Amino acid sequence: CIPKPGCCPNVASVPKLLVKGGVEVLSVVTGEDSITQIELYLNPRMGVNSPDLPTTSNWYTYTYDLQPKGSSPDQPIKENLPAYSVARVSLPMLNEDITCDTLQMWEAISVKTEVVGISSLINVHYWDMKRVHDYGAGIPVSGVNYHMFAIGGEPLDLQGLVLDYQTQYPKTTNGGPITIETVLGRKMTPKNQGLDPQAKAKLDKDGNYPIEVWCPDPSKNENSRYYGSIQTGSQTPTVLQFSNTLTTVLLDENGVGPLCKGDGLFISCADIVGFLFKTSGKMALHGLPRYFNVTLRKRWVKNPYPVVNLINSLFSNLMPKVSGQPMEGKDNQVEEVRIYEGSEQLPGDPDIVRFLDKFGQEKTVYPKPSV
Amino acid sequence: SLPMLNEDITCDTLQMWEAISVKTEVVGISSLINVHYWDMKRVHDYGAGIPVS
Ligand SMILES: [Ca+2]
Repeated sequence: CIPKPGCCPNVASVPKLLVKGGVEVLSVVTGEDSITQIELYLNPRMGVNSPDLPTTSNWYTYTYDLQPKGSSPDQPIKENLPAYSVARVSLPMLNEDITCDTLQMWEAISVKTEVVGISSLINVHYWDMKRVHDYGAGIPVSGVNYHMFAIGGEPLDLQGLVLDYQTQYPKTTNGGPITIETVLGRKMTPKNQGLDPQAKAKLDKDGNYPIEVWCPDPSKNENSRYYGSIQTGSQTPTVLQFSNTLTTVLLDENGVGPLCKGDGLFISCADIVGFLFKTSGKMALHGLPRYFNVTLRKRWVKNPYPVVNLINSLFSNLMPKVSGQPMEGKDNQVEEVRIYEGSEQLPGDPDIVRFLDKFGQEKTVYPKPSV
Repeated sequence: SLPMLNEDITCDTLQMWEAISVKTEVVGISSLINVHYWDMKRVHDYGAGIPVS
């Protein structure tokens, strides 16, 4: 049975849609040629990081009043330290063909993102906004801007750089920001005003890595694609555009995107929109969330680490350790180690010494007077 | 704890222990006819105790 091709009109071939729903849907088993899109969002984290707090949630997506202290040193509080936002999406397991030593992982192709809530900035009538002049309207949200987002299969690799090492950031006490002092274990040295390779940290928590001190390390982030922007000014205007047609491609120069290690999609973003000028003259930053529509596909890969080496490397650590006399390292208790293979004609010197050159070829040592 | 079993990685299969049938019984049921325990409440005067119920 089949319909008449002439009697029946033809239509286009759009990609077939299997399912549309929430997070509980990713569990669906899909073929090797399937494609996944995830629409999600991240609220900003700028010191006031929770609306559930009964006392101080009036300033969610805001900071407390920013002021220079006036006397060294500086002691800023967490509520004045806006930090990056981050989240992880757990992806389902996939097949593997151990016979060919190849498995398959998720990769990201494209992300469709846009800053949400831009329309809310035209509110020039917040009851405490500083009038630009007498009998006038409010000073629109403007000034400093910082925008970045990062997509990768690993947590984003960061770099530490602070405008002044004299500042003393709050200590990490089971909560609170994490600063270079927390990573190194020492007070910040004036090297940190420049680039210090010692000051590096993976982005592991939300709202705990302030933007003032951390910046994306360009060296290590090879498995992540991050984009940035900034403008600094007293009351310079903020400009933003938005649409749902602009998409961004994440493939590299070699044709691969970020590979989700641990079947986890790592996302990080941060968007400052400007100041909130108050009648008191006091000032405070502000932010607003970000929209993400990451597209994912299935890519086959070859296991780089052969399983056998992992097995022994695993149980050895699990097996009870053995604290014997040192047999490796600086104080090894080993004197000679010889290695034989095959038969050769008898050489003259029985005290001969041979080794392998830096190029892997066989070499015979010519004896020399040891000083 | 049951012992380990064989496996076949090439065919991606292995062995697992399957419980197919179980025979059960309650032990000590006969012990319930003891109506003579030195502190059992008599069912009536000059009578016997109240069986476990
Ligand atoms: Ca590198």
